[PDB]
Amino acid sequence: DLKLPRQKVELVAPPFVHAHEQATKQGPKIVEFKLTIEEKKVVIDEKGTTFQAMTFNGSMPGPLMVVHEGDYVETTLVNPATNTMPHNIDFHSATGALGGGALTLINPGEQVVLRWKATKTGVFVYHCAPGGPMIPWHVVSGMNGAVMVLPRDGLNDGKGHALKYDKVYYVGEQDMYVPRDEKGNFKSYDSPGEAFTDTEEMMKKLIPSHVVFNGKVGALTGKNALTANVGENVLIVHSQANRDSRPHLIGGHGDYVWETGKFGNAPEVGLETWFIRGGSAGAAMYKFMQPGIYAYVTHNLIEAADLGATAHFKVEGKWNDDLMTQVKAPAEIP
Amino acid sequence: DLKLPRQKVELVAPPFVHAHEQATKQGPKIVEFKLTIEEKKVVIDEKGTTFQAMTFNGSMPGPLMVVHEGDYVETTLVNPATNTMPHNIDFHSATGALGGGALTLINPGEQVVLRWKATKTGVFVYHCAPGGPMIPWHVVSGMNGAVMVLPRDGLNDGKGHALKYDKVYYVGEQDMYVPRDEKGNFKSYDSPGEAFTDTEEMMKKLIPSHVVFNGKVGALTGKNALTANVGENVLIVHSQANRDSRPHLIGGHGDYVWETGKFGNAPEVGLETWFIRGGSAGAAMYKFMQPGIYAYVTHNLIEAADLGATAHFKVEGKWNDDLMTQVKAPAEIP
Amino acid sequence: DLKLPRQKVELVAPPFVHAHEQATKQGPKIVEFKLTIEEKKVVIDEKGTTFQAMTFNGSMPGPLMVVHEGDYVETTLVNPATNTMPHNIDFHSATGALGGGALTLINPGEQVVLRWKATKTGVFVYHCAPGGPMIPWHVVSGMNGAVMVLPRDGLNDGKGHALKYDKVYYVGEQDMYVPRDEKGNFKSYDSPGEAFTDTEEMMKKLIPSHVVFNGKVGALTGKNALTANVGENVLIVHSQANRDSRPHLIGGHGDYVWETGKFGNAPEVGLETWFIRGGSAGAAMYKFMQPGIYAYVTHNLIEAADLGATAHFKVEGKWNDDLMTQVKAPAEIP
Ligand SMILES: OC[C@H]1O[C@](O)(CO)[C@@H](O)[C@@H]1O
Ligand SMILES: OC[C@H]1O[C@](O)(CO)[C@@H](O)[C@@H]1O
Ligand SMILES: OC[C@H]1O[C@](O)(CO)[C@@H](O)[C@@H]1O
Ligand SMILES: [Cu+2]
Ligand SMILES: [Cu+2]
Ligand SMILES: [Cu+2]
Ligand SMILES: [Cu+2]
Ligand SMILES: [Cu+2]
Ligand SMILES: [Cu+2]
Repeated sequence: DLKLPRQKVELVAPPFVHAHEQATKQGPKIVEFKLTIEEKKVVIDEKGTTFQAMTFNGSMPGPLMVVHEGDYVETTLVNPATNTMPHNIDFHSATGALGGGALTLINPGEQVVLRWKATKTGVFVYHCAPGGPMIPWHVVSGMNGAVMVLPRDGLNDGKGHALKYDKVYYVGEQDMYVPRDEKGNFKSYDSPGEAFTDTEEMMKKLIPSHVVFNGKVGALTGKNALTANVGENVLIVHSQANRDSRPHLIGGHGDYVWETGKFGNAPEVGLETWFIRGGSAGAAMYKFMQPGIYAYVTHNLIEAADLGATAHFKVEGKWNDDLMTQVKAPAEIP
Repeated sequence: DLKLPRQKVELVAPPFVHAHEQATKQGPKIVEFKLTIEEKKVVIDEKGTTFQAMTFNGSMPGPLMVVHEGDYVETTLVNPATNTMPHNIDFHSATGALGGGALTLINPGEQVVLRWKATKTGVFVYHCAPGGPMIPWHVVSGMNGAVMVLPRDGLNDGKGHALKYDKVYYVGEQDMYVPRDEKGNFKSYDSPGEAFTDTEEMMKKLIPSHVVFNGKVGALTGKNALTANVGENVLIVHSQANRDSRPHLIGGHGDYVWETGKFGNAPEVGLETWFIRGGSAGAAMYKFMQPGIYAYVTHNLIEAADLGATAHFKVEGKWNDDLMTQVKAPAEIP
Repeated sequence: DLKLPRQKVELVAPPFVHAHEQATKQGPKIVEFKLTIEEKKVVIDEKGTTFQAMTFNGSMPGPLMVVHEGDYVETTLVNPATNTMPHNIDFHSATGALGGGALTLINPGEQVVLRWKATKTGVFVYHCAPGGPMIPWHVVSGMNGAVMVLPRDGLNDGKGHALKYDKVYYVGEQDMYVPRDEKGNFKSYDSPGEAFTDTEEMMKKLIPSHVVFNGKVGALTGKNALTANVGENVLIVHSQANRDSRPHLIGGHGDYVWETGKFGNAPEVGLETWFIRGGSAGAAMYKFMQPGIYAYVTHNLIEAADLGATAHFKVEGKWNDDLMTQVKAPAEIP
């Protein structure tokens, strides 16, 4: 019945974001996405700890989907027969049927096609939610991502002025619960099912073993640091499907921040640290002013430095001595 | 000295809310409430775990009190001789004397009458606070509720438009700390006093055993699911007197949300998940658009699914295929 | 190159704040501060528990620095040879070089001079951040404080009206991690280095042993209670460099609150409880209306009453029976 043009999107793995328009002259379309579920054992830290992950499209987080207000988002969710568990998808951006979860439960070997109208603007979590205790377990195993629903006129500052980003990154934060043996080493498991009992026991104690960005300690560092140049306005979408976070750009700010993540609200300005409620996505824009290394963290510094939740930006450009300068280098106290 | 009309309220148990006006032509009144404290052993989960509760009016949470700005709230607090402990009441809505706590300490067999002027609008916690370590213990044993102070012109959107709810529910969330024995089973105690040492030891470790709505796992499900019809605007007041929460309506949104809970501030719009600071009440309005089951959770999904913090709505009406549709039911992958 | 007038500040220990102007006719200056690092063993509770602290200027928190928008803040950071560790300073108010940390690493026996331009208004954390796992450890050992960057026109309500405070207090909240021995007593250590292994093991479990204001249980009580008179507008700056908090003034309100702490945003009004994200400072103003004792807490009441996080105000003036009155003192139930 719905006679609108169809547009396919080629999703890309986080922290990158598929190409899209901010402000657009397009009217509503049916925007087509495919997500293929993958259960897989992965390495989550530099010590070689393994983890029974379950993912949309092979990544933690799942990829960012980007549409505009009033689009219809038509997702083909695929659960190949090489997986062991049923799965589904719930979009916090969608209205009805538990966000879609009640319409998308698929066994291994099945696929389903869900469409929802993007009536709410902002960034939103999506996640698997099979039912009952499986809900938290699938989410904390990695089955969560986000979708961005942009206004057709692009983003604004709440005072009539356009905010336009030069690039966007998606940082998905994952709380992980890896049990330890008697002597204190992390355990490894042969299947998600085998990991479940120990993993649920730990989950209910509410303390993660690892808190990571992009699926792994150090994922967004080194060759895979985020990048910018002085003068570029960067949008950083941050999601956390299960547990609170407090993002902070070390050496920078949130120039414009939607911590509750919803573009019908004006951004806050000039923040040091913002707050992502567990079960949500938020977004912050910053115009880089100084070159060099930045760390992007959750500002529980124990989780940042010790449990995995640090990304880097490497920023090119000219140092601004007006903004900051080392007046006297380290020297012996007189 | 205060020569204003008096109005009695018949309180009703949560999640229901006593009848009241939103916008009103009444001027200030003395609104009379009675709260009778009850210490009692209750069952908190479907396994039969027991808990030494202490309550206002027999319920967790205590009942919602509703008045208007500039009313005087006159509460008769009763501590029958069948209780074992002193108790008092502190209203976060009130000014002075530790919210009233310093004027309301009553031993078993006593009652006291406190009046406070409702000079601040919003939803607010009330709770017992005897002194010292008894403060957290009485609160986490159940001795907390909330009061709503409405503007005389009713609620507004911050842009000049009335928001009127068709019904209101009060969801009180309770963090509970039930110790376990050596073999791992929850303990039972003969009195609140007998429970105290083990319970305080656990409390100080900051991890609840249970996180429940309306006093029990599953309280707001089944016959006691919350209800609505498509087209109804529902206000959901959420309180948490001791510990943060992140409410979320699965399949819906917060159309208008006061997460800090205070009507002198405009609501935020179109939220997925909001945040109730421990020690506060907040409120969210949603106009239902789709029929069916919704879950209302804290979106730490471990606490929602595994520790008790899930309510349901059952919503009647016509399915809207424009907003969401199952384009293709589950089928074998081609 | 920077040819502006220089002004020295004499810092004062928290919770007091060095003298400053709110609205000012001064233009930009170079405002000079000195911070001298002190590692020291201190007592943190009334039981005599000790703690290996590391501090700016000898205090937890470090002292509040106050400047105006567009000032240049020139800090001489001194690490005397009587300390054991390298240290640095990162200002969340500053732009570049990890907030200054990348320009200020100093060994014992060294000092360094950093200048940054105060381009963002609000209250902000500063803290040590040497690198890697040392970052959280130095912060949770006490090496954090805050800086306030005021608009040159002073504070406003977002509706065109000046807010002027009669006094300001700085409450620095510290999460502390003191390990216990087998029999359950807190451990004591001979040096910060000796404390590190046990302390890091505990840190990674994310549960503090103590949560204190001004460095110690009960620091802001008794002779050192905070004070006010009825009619005085008091600004309370609250910081937490590592972990969330939920401030609340028991018996009062936050009349005007910047919980994210940044003066480019309007305050919220009439709050019961607000939220300080770990890694940030926020601020609340209240005009006292009633005399007597108030408690200022984090409203996780377990942390407030049992882990250390309670301050008092003692307020002088006349009781207002219109706002609150004890209609009937405790009496036998009829
Ligand atoms: O940026 C979004 C905000 O901007 C406005 O459209 C103009 O102030 C508001 O109505 C909205 O909340
Ligand atoms: O809804 C409450 C809000 O609405 C207004 O009255 C009009 O914008 C504001 O002054 C207030 O903060
Ligand atoms: O108080 C700060 C706020 O006040 C205003 O200047 C006037 O409403 C806003 O532009 C700013 O966000
Ligand atoms: Cu799944
Ligand atoms: Cu969800
Ligand atoms: Cu009590
Ligand atoms: Cu309280
Ligand atoms: Cu240091
Ligand atoms: Cu920092």
